[PDB]
Amino acid sequence: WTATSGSCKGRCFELQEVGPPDCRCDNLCKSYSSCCHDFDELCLKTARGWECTKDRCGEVRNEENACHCSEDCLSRGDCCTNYQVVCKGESHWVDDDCEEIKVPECPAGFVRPPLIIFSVDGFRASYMKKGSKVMPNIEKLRSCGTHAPYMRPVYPTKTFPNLYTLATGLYPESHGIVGNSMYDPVFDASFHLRGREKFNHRWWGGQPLWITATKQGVRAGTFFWSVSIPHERRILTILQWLSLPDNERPSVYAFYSEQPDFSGHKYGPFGPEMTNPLREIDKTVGQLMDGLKQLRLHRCVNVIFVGDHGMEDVTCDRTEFLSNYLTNVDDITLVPGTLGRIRAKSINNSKYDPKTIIAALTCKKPDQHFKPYMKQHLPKRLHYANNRRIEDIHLLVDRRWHVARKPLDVYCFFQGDHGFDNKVNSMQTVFVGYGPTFKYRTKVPPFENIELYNVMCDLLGLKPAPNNGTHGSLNHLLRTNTFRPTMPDEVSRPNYPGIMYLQSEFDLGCTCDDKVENKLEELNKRLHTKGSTKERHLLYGRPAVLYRTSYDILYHTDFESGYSEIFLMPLWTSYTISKQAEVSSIPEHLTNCVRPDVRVSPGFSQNCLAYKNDKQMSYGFLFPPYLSSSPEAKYDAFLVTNMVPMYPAFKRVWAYFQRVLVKKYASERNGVNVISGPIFDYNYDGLRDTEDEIKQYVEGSSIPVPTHYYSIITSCLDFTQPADKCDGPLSVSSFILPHRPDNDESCNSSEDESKWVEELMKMHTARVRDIEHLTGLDFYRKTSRSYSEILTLKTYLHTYESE
Ligand SMILES: *[C@@H]1O[C@H](CO)[C@@H](O[C@@H]2O[C@H](CO)[C@@H](O[C@@H]3O[C@H](CO[C@H]4O[C@H](CO)[C@@H](O)[C@H](O[C@H]5O[C@H](CO)[C@@H](O)[C@H](O)[C@@H]5O[C@H]5O[C@H](CO)[C@@H](O)[C@H](O)[C@@H]5O)[C@@H]4O)[C@@H](O)[C@H](O[C@H]4O[C@H](CO)[C@@H](O)[C@H](O)[C@@H]4O[C@H]4O[C@H](CO)[C@@H](O)[C@H](O)[C@@H]4O)[C@@H]3O)[C@H](O)[C@H]2NC(C)=O)[C@H](O)[C@H]1NC(C)=O
Ligand SMILES: CC(=O)Nc1ccc(C(=O)CCc2ccc(C(F)(F)F)cc2)cc1N
Ligand SMILES: [Ca+2]
Ligand SMILES: [Cl-]
Ligand code: NA
Ligand SMILES: [Zn+2]
Repeated sequence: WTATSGSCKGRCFELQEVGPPDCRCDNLCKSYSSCCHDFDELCLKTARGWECTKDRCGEVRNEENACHCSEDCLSRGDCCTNYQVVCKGESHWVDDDCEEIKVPECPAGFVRPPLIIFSVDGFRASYMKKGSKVMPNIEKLRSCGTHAPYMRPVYPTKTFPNLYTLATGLYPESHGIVGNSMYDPVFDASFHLRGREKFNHRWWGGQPLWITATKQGVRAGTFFWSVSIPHERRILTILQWLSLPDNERPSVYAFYSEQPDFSGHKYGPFGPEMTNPLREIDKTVGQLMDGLKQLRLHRCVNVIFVGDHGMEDVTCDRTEFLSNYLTNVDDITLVPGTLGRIRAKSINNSKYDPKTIIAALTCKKPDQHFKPYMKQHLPKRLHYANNRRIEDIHLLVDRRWHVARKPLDVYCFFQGDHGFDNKVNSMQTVFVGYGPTFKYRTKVPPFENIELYNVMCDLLGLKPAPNNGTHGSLNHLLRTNTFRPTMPDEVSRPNYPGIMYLQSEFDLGCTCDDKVENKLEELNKRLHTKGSTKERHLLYGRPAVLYRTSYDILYHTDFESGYSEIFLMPLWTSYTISKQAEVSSIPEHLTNCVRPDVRVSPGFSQNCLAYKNDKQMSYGFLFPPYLSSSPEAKYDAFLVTNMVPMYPAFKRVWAYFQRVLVKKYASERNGVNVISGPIFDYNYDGLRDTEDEIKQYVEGSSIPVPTHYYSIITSCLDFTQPADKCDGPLSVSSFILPHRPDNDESCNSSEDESKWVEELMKMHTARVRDIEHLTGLDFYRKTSRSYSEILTLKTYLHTYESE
């Protein structure tokens, strides 16, 4: 119940929420059906529209008007935004030349430059270029401020998951808004775009920017706007708040436009109908900037123009139906559309089986436009698994397509949609920052929206709540207020074992034909085991181990490794392959060769008998024997300390990567440095497992089975310089491949590896930072580069999309 008989007089768009049943006048009272009786009359005036005209100039103040053109409007803070242009001969902001804002130029009583976040729904990245002719205000923000060619949203590329990621710096799996529709089995409650349940605070995790601000004494405008409040009124409200007394005035504000998304769904992303929505959003930007100029704030405020996600061409006829795959379609609930989430229709049905659902959905039709995954098998870059609201069964839908349960669900009302994989070009969205704290006429590389919360905190002088951004990775966007992080302290120092064991101390069940027999070369081989080639193969320093563990550094001619005595295998293996390097075979006499490592105790080694006895599990090597520098050095590659457990199906992937692709990358990139290793993430939280979280071992042994294998592949950004003699910035690409016992993910896997392996690897592209989380390692500790530049490098994702 709401006693709507109270009044909004002098309360329009009040910032503090008054508690039920007293009636509300805040900018979300509509959504709660709780506005006071006179809210429309008082707070949503429209009389005479939104623009001053010549005849209105110097008018007698009529309180009924939507905005004012009387002499008193400036001191009242309620002029129409074009008042100074029409009535006082001023220019529109957009018509002014841009002039660098070197320092904030703020009115007296302003403690800090305010931040205004101008958010646009469905604003695809390419609209910035493609629509530039009809968006002069936005184009000026873009050209004169700091801009990225695009900003990567989070998956699923839907509205609420992205706006809330922008507000919190968190992945959806951590903030809890994992889709526009959700079921939470613990609450036994459903969240929907339309309705009231979504306003319940229990859905919304983390700490959004307005709460961060408020807790730290920085006042916030109320970010959410009811759909029925026109954009002109949203802008006027912001400008009015900006005229409050110092002690009452917010420092952070948000605007939201439901365009161009609204029209994009109807007309497609480049529908001819799309020009008008773009013109109209630009007009709204113009109104804000004119309004700031009137208030003398246009060289004081930091403005962020940011989108949630893009828009793709999608029509009803491009729908896959689960009824064409599953016998038992009525026993499942599907969350449909540009992604699929499947769970049992009834928890009482004990004939429900995820394994049979997955199999019935796997590579069943030749042109199949979705792929099923258990959520833990989704690309780790999506970070889309560690939440009870995410169903175990996920369908990744091809761009341009929908999935639905049955044809009757689809009945064409639409031409655009979004939600697809966040690396898809059509899903990319926009970022521009303009103001004293942003750089002038600066283009920055694409970056992820999870990074922005940190920066918004920087812009406001706030300490960010713990989040998934990498603070300092976006320092290059900023003129001042940079955050100068220090590298994390190494927690575990390595041991550097020498030769401590005789061959006969080992009883590993391994054999090698290596007893094939010199003071010239013997001193030189001793040098290699002591680290004399380490500077060639470990180019950016040893990775730091950021947790408590026991491990050894092992040096070799061709590779260096950090060998874990706890996990019985390397945490990392580092090696450099020059452009000139030659690939060779594993010699016939060495096919099954495994060699005890006389630096490492039998008790801390793997054994070959475990692999013999495990009929599902084989092994591979982290440093590839194919890339040995010489016949003699090749023996090092067969050390038991370079061995890792691999399913035969996975070995197909790994062997092709090592035998074919590493060389190809070294040819293309002018040498590469490779760091490879295992990852254990059995609880799919994106974080390194402890020893007691491992669910699978090589049968009979304490050898833990990796859930994934990573590689970080680094070279010189200036590829005229070889990877091992690089003077400047680095270039990186990485992957986190799932360690799976089948290649069911790759529908073309019965073909030669040249037709499917690299495609798999591309899907599983990763940031170095993703690998850091998954391993507790910190990379690039010793470069000639600034730490902020290295943080940016660590957040880079190589996407393989066209331009
Ligand atoms: C992205 O960045 C984020 C933010 O930094 C990272 O997330 C953090 O990761 C930490 C490790 O997973 C995690 O720390 C745990 O916190 C537990 C207390 O959590 C509450 O308090 C915080 C602080 O205010 C709050 O933010 C939390 O909010 C979560 O839960 C509510 C629902 O109640 C949601 O509204 C919200 O969205 C969020 O959910 C998300 O996280 C939870 C896990 O916390 C998931 O379950 C969800 O799926 C969702 O993703 C909470 O309200 C604390 O209890 C934990 O302590 C256990 O483990 C430590 C190990 O040090 C040990 O000392 C203790 O013994 C303890 O174990 C006991 O409980 C076990 C579980 O029941 C039990 O098995 C044991 O036997 C013990 O009894 C732990 O410290 C931190 O909460 C989150 N923070 C957030 C905001 O998500 C994230 O890792 C980053 N991602 C990547 C890829 O880097
Ligand atoms: C069905 C429905 O309610 N759709 C809506 C969805 C969103 C909104 C908003 O007003 C969002 C405001 C906002 C701006 C910026 C951010 C930031 F900073 F994080 F980027 C976060 C939030 C309003 C409506 N009406
Ligand atoms: Ca884990
Ligand atoms: Cl959804
Ligand atoms: Na296959
Ligand atoms: Zn939409």
